[PDB]
Amino acid sequence: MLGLKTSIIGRRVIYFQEITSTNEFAKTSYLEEGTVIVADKQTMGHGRLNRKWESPEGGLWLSIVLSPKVPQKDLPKIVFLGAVGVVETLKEFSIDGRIKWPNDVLVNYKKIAGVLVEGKGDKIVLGIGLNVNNKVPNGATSMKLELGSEVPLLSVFRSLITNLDRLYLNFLKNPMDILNLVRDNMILGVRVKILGDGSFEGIAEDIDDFGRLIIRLDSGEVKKVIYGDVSLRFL
Amino acid sequence: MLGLKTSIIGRRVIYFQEITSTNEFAKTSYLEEGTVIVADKQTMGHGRLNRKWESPEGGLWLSIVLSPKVPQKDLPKIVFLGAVGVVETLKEFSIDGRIKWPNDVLVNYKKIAGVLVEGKGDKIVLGIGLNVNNKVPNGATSMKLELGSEVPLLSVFRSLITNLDRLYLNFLKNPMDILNLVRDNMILGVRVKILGDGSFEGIAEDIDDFGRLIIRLDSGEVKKVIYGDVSLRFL
Ligand SMILES: Nc1ncnc2c1ncn2[C@@H]1O[C@H](COP(=O)(O)OP(=O)(O)OP(=O)(O)O)[C@@H](O)[C@H]1O
Ligand SMILES: Nc1ncnc2c1ncn2[C@@H]1O[C@H](COP(=O)(O)OP(=O)(O)OP(=O)(O)O)[C@@H](O)[C@H]1O
Repeated sequence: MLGLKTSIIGRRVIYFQEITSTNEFAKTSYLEEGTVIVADKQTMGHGRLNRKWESPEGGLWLSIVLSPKVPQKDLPKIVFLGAVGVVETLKEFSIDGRIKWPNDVLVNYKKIAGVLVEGKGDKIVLGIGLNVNNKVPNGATSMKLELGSEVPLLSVFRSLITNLDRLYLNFLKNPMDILNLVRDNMILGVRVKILGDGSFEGIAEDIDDFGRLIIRLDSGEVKKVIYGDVSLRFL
Repeated sequence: MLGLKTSIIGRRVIYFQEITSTNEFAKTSYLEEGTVIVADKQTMGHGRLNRKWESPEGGLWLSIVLSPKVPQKDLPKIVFLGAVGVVETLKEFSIDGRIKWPNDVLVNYKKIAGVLVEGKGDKIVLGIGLNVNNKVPNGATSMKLELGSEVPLLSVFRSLITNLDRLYLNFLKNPMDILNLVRDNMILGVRVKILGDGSFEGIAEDIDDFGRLIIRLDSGEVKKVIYGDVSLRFL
């Protein structure tokens, strides 16, 4: 009854009034590629760092089952598809979402959405949490808070699914195209701190042909940050 | 993201852009009670009397999984919950649908909805096909045709699910109530013919405590028709 017109993402949609985690359900269940898992609220959702993620009613909490048949070298770019998809949807609603490498979207440096990719073998789950009309923790923001008014959750869902489906299909054909889109919507040219095994600071210059974040340390040294267990902090 | 507030029916909804049959998927898949299977269109929909049911885009095609903890005798009345739910929804949209015993809803004698109940194992599958904005076979009708304008399909879904959830919760406690609702919304006091072997005709007087159609033949003989494979015609 939704009348979705997408090619792969959204061929099927499983909606829950409530769920522990859409990502966990997507990973565990036998589901066909393109299947979207969405819930009014998650009781046990986590972030990329495996930290607690608030998923109250009013927000958009979903996961997409994907099985891309692309080189293993491009696989780390799936997170970007999610982030760019959100940015585009936000632009449609006249909200200036900007990407914080590698998985966050911020509005005025306030977190409005987070993306989490998980995948054992051939099955890849693209998780997305977007604050729409829900209350948010300090520092974060939402579409409602930004526009000063409620936003039809379903409209945001329809918009996002449409963008993700387009970005995904093109990605299967042109895996590099996403990098340009990320580049144009990513927070760059400012100082950041990299928190991994220890830490270092520098200018976030750009992302390379592998999606790695390029940081220029004050000594002139250039480091390439591969996304995994690493945290980025703006100074 | 749908924000359904129902208690059982609609706790989970599985949507398909295309499917062979919602009832079939609902019969063969392990699904928790109250799960709703819905699709933009069915490629192999079928009816109460095994006639191919046309399910083009624009219509409301769904199946609901139930496992009513009620006495055996009551199990057969599930079809009426569907019929009445449709009638209540139609009324909300300013349409007067009347029940053609035992599973169809008509508007000015034109078929607008069909209910099909199947029970694989101990779970019951309530199938409902409602013509909203889709093209319909000659002689049939739709909410669009009745109202003269497109009808927000999701709005009809939300309304029907709300009514069915309420009707089902009461049925679990007071399984006899549904009969009264059917009586008050069914086509009675008119001549009908029961097709098949032993075919006969008479006046459709009422339905009894088992939901059997009570027919008075001209001889004065009274026959009670079970709602199984029965094929009925208005004269
Ligand atoms: N609804 C929400 N909106 C925005 N931020 C949230 C929300 N719920 C939780 N958070 C914060 O976002 C984090 C989400 O997961 P995670 O920490 O893994 O993200 P990250 O981008 O890798 O790290 P960071 O939060 O430091 O940017 C939580 O640790 C929490 O501090
Ligand atoms: N979407 C639809 N809207 C209206 N009528 C339909 C639709 N799809 C199929 N039909 C027709 O409606 C008929 C009625 O339902 P069914 O197939 O379950 O058996 P039936 O014996 O014809 O029932 P009835 O006595 O109520 O007409 C079908 O036989 C078919 O000709």
